[PDB]
Amino acid sequence: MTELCPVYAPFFGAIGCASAIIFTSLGAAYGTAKSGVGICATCVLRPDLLFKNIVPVIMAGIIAIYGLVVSVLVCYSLGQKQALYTGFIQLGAGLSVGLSGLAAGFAIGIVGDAGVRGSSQQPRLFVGMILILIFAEVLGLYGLIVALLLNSRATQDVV
Amino acid sequence: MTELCPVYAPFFGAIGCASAIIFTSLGAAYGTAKSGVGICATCVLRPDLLFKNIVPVIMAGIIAIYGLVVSVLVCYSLGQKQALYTGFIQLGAGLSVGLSGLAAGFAIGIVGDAGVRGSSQQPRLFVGMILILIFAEVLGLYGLIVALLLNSRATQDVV
Amino acid sequence: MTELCPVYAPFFGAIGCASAIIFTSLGAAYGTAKSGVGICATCVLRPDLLFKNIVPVIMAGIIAIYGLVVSVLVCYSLGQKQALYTGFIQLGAGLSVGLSGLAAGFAIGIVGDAGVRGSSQQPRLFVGMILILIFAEVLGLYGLIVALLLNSRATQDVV
Amino acid sequence: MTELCPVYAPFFGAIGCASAIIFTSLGAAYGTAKSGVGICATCVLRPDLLFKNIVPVIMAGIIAIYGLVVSVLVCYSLGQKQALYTGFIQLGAGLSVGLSGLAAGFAIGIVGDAGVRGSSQQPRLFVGMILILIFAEVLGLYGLIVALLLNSRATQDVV
Amino acid sequence: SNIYAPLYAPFFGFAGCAAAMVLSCLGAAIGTAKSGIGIAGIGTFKPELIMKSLIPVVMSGILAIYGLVVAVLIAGNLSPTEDYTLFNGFMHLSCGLCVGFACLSSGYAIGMVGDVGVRKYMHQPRLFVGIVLILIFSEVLGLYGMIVALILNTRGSE
Amino acid sequence: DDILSSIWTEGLLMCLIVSALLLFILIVALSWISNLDITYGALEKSTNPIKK
Amino acid sequence: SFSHFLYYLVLIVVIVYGLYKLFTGHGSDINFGKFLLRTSPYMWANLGIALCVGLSVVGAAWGIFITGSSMIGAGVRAPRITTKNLISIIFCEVVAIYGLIIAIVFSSKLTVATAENMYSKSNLYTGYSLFWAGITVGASNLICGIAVGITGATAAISDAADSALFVKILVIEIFGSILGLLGLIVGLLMAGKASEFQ
Amino acid sequence: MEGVYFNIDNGFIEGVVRGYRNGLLSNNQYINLTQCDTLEDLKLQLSSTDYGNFLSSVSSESLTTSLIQEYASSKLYHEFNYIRDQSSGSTRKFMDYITYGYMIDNVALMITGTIHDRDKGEILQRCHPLGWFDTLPTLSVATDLESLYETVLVDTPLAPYFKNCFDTAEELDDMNIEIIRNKLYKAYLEDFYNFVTEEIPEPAKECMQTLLGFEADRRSINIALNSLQSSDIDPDLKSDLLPNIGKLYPLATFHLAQAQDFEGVRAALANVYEYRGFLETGNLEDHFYQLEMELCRDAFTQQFAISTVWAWMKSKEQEVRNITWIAECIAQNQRERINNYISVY
Ligand SMILES: CCCCCCCC/C=C/CCCCCCCC(=O)OC[C@H](COP(=O)(O)OCCN)OC(=O)CCCCCCC/C=C/CCCCCCCC
Repeated sequence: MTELCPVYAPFFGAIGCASAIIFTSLGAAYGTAKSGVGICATCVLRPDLLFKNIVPVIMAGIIAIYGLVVSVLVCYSLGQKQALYTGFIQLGAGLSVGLSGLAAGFAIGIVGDAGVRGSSQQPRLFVGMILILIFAEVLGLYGLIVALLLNSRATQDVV
Repeated sequence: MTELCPVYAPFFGAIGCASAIIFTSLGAAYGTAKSGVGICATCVLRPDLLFKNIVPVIMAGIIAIYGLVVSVLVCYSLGQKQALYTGFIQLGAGLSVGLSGLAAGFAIGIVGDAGVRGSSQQPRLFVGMILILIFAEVLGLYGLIVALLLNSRATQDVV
Repeated sequence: MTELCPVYAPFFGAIGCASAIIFTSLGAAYGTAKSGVGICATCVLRPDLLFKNIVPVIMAGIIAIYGLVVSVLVCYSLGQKQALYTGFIQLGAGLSVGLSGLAAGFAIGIVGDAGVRGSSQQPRLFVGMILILIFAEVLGLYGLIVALLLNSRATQDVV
Repeated sequence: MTELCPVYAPFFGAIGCASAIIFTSLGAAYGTAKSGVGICATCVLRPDLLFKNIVPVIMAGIIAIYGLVVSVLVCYSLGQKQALYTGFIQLGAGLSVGLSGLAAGFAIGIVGDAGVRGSSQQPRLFVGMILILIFAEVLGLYGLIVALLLNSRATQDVV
Repeated sequence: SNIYAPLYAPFFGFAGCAAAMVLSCLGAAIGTAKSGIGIAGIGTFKPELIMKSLIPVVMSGILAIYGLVVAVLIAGNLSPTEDYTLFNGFMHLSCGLCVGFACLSSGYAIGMVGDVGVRKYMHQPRLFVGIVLILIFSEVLGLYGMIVALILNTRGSE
Repeated sequence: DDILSSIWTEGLLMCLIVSALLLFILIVALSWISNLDITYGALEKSTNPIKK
Repeated sequence: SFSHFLYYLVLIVVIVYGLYKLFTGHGSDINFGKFLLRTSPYMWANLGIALCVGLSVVGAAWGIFITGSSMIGAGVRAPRITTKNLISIIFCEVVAIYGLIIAIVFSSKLTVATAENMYSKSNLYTGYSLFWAGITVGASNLICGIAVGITGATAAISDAADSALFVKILVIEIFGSILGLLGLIVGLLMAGKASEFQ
Repeated sequence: MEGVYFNIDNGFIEGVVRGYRNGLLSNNQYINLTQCDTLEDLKLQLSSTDYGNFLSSVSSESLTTSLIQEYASSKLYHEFNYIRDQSSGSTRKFMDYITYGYMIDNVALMITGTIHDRDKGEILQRCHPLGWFDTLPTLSVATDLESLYETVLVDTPLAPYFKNCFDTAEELDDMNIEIIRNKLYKAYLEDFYNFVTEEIPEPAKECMQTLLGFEADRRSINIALNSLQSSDIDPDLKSDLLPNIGKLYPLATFHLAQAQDFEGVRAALANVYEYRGFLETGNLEDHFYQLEMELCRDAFTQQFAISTVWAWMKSKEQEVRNITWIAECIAQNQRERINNYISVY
């Protein structure tokens, strides 16, 4: 309708809101299935380690709560008549948290699968996995921080 | 006839309605096909466990309802004359519940095939398969939430 | 510039000049490579046959000479102001000698490696290997007869 | 601004100056490497033939010097105001030496890695491996001769 | 204003400044990664031979110093007030592709040779100089790419 | 007549390269997921009268 | 195959389309110059900030499972290494921090511009720069992360063999880390003279 | 390249297997066993090794050089099945092919027993446990091969490998069975060569082509020398027993099949340097074992390669063979050849 407020402008918000839960869900599924199969293999002979080895399955569930938090904040900045400045902000936020959580998720699966198998054979090797696995859950966070910095600038001084 | 409301605006809405039931049924189907092979291998020897390992087949089906709900709702938003904005909201809703539910079905399929088998050699493992499947079911619930908050904003404050 | 003689016409010629020497050098290289690998094996135990077995390498090398004399005759017919007719032909001259010699190069290497390993077991096979290579070397000559006729027609009765 | 001399004409010359360094280096890197592996394997048994089997690597460095000559020599011919004819001809000069020197590499690498392994066993094969390499090194020299003729014409009778 | 200086020409200058790092670092990465596999592999048999066999990793590092230089010089000739002609941007694009693919080529040869040599050096210690000589031919390939990329820079401006 | 095109407007092109981008990511993520394979040995019951 | 067939069926449509327009006297219709001018410089600037912190996290997460999956296997017999070999997980995480420092610097340059002065010399300059600088930092830290994981999966296996060898392989693991620090520098030099959108 | 995608599936495997090699004994550790006096002193010393308490359940008189070979081997087999369990995909195929060569041996071993009318229990104890399949003891039923094939061996993965074997006689004896056993390895070592070339990627591809080429060359040499015991065998028959993948193929497998005597064999192996001097001097079987270790020692110089599973087994098998040699010499008090042990680590 205007040079600064076209009608295709919300397309980048809606696609950004969607891609934040799509990319973070995929990650938390790769890391739940992969991890989840080690738990179903060690606890045939060592059932006493079951509740202690669900920790990888937790870390990936947090990756999904981040992508839900960004979809909820960019959704309430949408409108039929919004600027094109605002739309690309809404995009980069979803592309940041999504692409970051997808990657973190896959690492949680590969490392968590190996830890549960090893710690059954070496009980001193549990704490070593809990360390390595926090540096993956924090990469989904570093994508969340970028999404939050950008969203602040969304409707600031817009006209 | 109007710049805000073109003739090609329903094109995105109908794809969004189709896409929500399509990508949840692919995930709901992987989950039954994959975890249905495991059940049929274990219960030739021990069919006393037959009405106890249908749970991955239940949960794969609960995904396919998350899409039927969303598809019905956007179908009642469609119209010959509507804003292009309303068409984008509808597409974002269907993809999110869909591609996030496809992700939930891959996880349920793997963990249910590995879990029913391992539970045939260790009954204490059943209780852990149930947890690992709730963290995967919840990945689809999040996509429904994002879908219904988007649809809520689809027809309000639109000209 | 002109309707018959536009500015972009030398492009197809400059690419028709390189295509002759590019695609012959690739074929002449698939020849020396494979035939070289066969030679360097047989002449471990029978060095006396080394000089006889360099014949496939010479045949592959004459291929690349065909793509040189064509590329030279094309250089001296280029111009800032030439017709498309002169520029299209120069492309068809280069693809013909280029992609024919590529084909003679793969035949020679595959035959030259077979008969040279087998001629150390039987000397009578040598005149038969040669007789098979003449057919494969004459393929590149047919592409040279077609190029040379074209180039002699590219500047004939032209505005 | 003239139709003969657009502002986008130096683009075609730049890609020719760059093509000559890109495809010779990848051809010299393939040959140097593989020749370098066949040398190392033999010299464990027989390290008194080390400074005599470094001849395949030298051949492949003469390939990369063929490509520096042309790039240097067309870059002195580049200009803000020049004609398309000068650009189409500089692209041909680079693709010729480039993709014909890439061919020599894939030959010098295959033959060197074989004749070096075979000369450790029979020393009479060292003068067969050098004939064949001469027939490979000659392929990149033909592409240099074509380039030097094209480059001569690029500024000849041009407005 | 000027037809010889459009306003999209900076697009092609930064494209070369990015191609000089992404492709030169990809060469250094391939040299260190593959060589270190060969150095650590023998390390369970001959630890003494490691502290002399870091020559392949320090040559791979020099490759990344070549692209730094070229990228610095390019960024120095970019500004939003200077009239940046389109000719100059096509040169800066080829300043970057040349040194990039040439250093990507050097890193592939240094890694393949450095791996096999170290694994075979433990058996034979008289092979050392020949390895080093072969690694010098693989390094000058990255020098040829920057002797070209410093001329293009000089002629693009003037 | 300084338009880019009537059909291939700049607004459509910006939206088709972004779709191309998000789809490129998706197609990769579904290649990693398909190659998942279950570790069946630690689930089956195997016993031998030779070793045991 | 199928996926490679499409790569060759795209190349064949781009060629037949280019020659349709050229032979007909319409080769000017395929104009990259207008596309660069008419497209919004906010698009280019918000891709770069996303592809910087995104491609940097891909690399970091990559090296963490090469280094992490070998340590855990090596740690069965030598459980003493998981805290000594921990330094390899630290140089792989830190390239993600570099991609987050950029996005702090570049986010400051995101400002609203008037509609008349949107497609100006300076605001186009500033979109082109934050795009290729983000590509630069992201694609370069992607490479430094995969490399340091390979280096640090070996240093886990060597340390389980013998404690002495761990120190000797760190030197390889330090030089690899330089690659990410150089990329950060080059990006800041690009966007040094870029000014916020007016 | 090598390490970019290997660790997704096989990173944990590679780490455990390279920890299993550090427990391989060194030359200094073989000496400490050599100067032992009894088996009760040989037990105390292996406690210092990675064998540990593999004999804690055992008393003084119960010790024998037979019971030590049993519990040192059984510790290799649990480790193998552990690794094969954690595997998936191509790595699970690769580790099933390794076991198809141990059941071929057990097919030939149950059948020869039936010809001599012995009990299955007395035979099963002599069977290797990695070559077990469900219907193995059912081969004690019949002597006709086509009977054994249809009823039992069709379901097996050995079914493709009996094509060239339907020439047996109505009655079945030792020299006929050995010919069957050698046709199987011919087909097994040719299927597991193409499998590696198609699916297994580099640099493990290059290393397993070599390690499988040595297994082929070693058989082609022994099969020829065993024929010298025989009266006469047609040449075209031996061609169906010798595989077609090693350095010997094609030139030397021709001149080996046509070898009437020991000198005619040396005429065939003289044109290959790798195998040039084995026949000339010393015990032949020791020369192969010393060349197997050297190739496996060189496989561990690599990284991100699944060939270390092959290399690891063959190394620890030879470790077990050295323990038993030292053990026999101690009890029998013969100490002339006690230093015969083969070690490269
Ligand atoms: C054959 C049908 C069956 C198969 C259907 C599958 C999907 C096929 C592809 C659908 C998208 C492409 C067709 C629609 C494009 C045309 C729409 C249109 O007219 O929009 C115009 C309008 C511009 O109008 P003006 O600037 O005024 O110019 C005048 C008009 N030319 O631009 C737009 O609205 C552009 C919108 C394009 C959106 C295309 C992409 C849709 C989303 C698909 C995503 C797929 C990838 C998966 C993403 C995963 C992560 C979330």
